[PDB]
Amino acid sequence: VEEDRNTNVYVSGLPPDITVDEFIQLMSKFGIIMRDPQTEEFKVKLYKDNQGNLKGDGLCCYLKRESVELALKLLDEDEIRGYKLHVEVAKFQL
Amino acid sequence: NRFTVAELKQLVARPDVVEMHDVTAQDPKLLVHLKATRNSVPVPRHWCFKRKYLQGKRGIEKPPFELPDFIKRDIDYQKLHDAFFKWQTKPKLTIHGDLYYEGKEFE
Amino acid sequence: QSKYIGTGHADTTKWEWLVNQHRDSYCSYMGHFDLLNYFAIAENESKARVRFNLMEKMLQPCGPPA
Amino acid sequence: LLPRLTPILKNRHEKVQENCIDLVGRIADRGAEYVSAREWMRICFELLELLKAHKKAIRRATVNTFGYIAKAIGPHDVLATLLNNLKVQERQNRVCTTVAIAIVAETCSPFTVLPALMNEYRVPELNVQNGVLKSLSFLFEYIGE
Amino acid sequence: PDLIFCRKQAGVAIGRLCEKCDGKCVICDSYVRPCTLVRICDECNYGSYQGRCVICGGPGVSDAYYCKECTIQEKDRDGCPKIVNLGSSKTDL
RNA sequence: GCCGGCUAAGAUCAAGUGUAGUAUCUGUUCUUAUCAGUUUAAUAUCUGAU
Ligand SMILES: [Zn+2]
Ligand SMILES: [Zn+2]
Repeated sequence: VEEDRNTNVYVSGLPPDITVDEFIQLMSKFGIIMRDPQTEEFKVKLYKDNQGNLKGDGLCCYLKRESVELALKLLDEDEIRGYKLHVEVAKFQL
Repeated sequence: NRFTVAELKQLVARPDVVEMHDVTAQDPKLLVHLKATRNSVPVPRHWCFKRKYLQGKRGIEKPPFELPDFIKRDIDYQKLHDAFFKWQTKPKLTIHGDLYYEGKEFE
Repeated sequence: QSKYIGTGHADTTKWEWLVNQHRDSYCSYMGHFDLLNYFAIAENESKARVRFNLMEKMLQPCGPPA
Repeated sequence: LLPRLTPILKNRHEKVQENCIDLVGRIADRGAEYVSAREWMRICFELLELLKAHKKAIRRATVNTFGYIAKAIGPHDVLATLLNNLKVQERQNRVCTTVAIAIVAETCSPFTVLPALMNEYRVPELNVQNGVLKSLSFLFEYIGE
Repeated sequence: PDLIFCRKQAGVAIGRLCEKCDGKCVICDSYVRPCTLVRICDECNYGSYQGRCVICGGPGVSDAYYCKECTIQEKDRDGCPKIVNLGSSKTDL
């Protein structure tokens, strides 16, 4: 039903040698926090992020939709220590 | 132990702006004389009201801030300063002493 | 000494307000030039005369209960 | 040199960061284009957190560089970025972002941030108009004459 | 959070500030457009008090100034602008 | 807020949580009464008698 005003941002093209603190720091550049139950979500690996490193995708949430839109319009193809990464709204993944 | 509301209102030479609560001060004649200024501005209407001028009519029903046409009617080069600094409208509000009352806009 | 001398507070008497009024209104008379060369033209007195008069009036002007 | 000096500004060194701020500023001094808009926006977003450092030299260099950065990038883009950044970066370093908006008022004409920030008050949010007022405070406090 | 000041006879001693408290004015507490330099009294630079910050109360790294919004208001013409109160007195930790 | 009223108009006691600071939440009572004093711009409040 709902089409626009999405708070789910999908970051692709992340190196498998990345951690969760770096993802939190990158998400803080465009947001504040999404630690509703305990904390915010992260990348979903093969064995629930236990055995594998990362399945080339990470999820990020924000309090408002304008912040997510600004991040997607500004953090597009952001260069992290391993490579450049792209940002999308849905991308047909989660 | 003080002048009544009539004795303190007749002895003064300008009872047109006399107040009932003002007659119980420490110097009623001094307050009456000071209130007789040429074009001063008296105390606001929230002197005795205990509603803070915001709790009574707490249900405000109006836009927050309508965009003025003095500036709304690269961002703009030959029309930005030519519409805000050129086609600007002067804000016509109160002049000297229209102290904001509780409502002050609905009545 | 110099904490707040020049003005009273919440229950300042009218006389004690006018006393400070005159006591700080003459200092703008003994010090300022236009308001001192203008009073010596009306009273027709010298600068020293009017200044000494204003200084002696600072004892308890406005009508003193002394 | 721009992408090479970009990670250098992220260092925590006092003198190193102080020199890198002036270097990034002078990089956009004469010609000043020499960049993609996204790179300049990212550099500004990174430097916005250093506008209230302990050392006053870094605080002065950040303001000296952000003026040229905003003059080279553009009024509307920088204004929209600063406005979107108001909700993020909760009130421990948020006010510095407002100062950045004032930098735009110090970097561009008054009608570069006035009409854009005016539409930010039409939103009925409480701590949106509150932030707009807190930003206009520093704007009129640093806009000068 | 109402800070107190010395407010004594402003001598011929210049002001100072710490590495972190050097920008803001000793009274206005703002970093915007410093106008004039702050001063101190005779009991503000005496032995151990030599070269101390007027806000941080420690080491001096610069000269204490006033804000342009605090010097135009004639606030600098008051006494010693040293930030000292009952808690921030001489016998303080 | 709705078509003068439906007790969401005020003051106040006990406890919890938390801050540098402001605070936030739960449970009461509200004199339905009179006089004298204190006091309040006036209420209120408190101090005593009935
Ligand atoms: Zn200091
Ligand atoms: Zn001192």
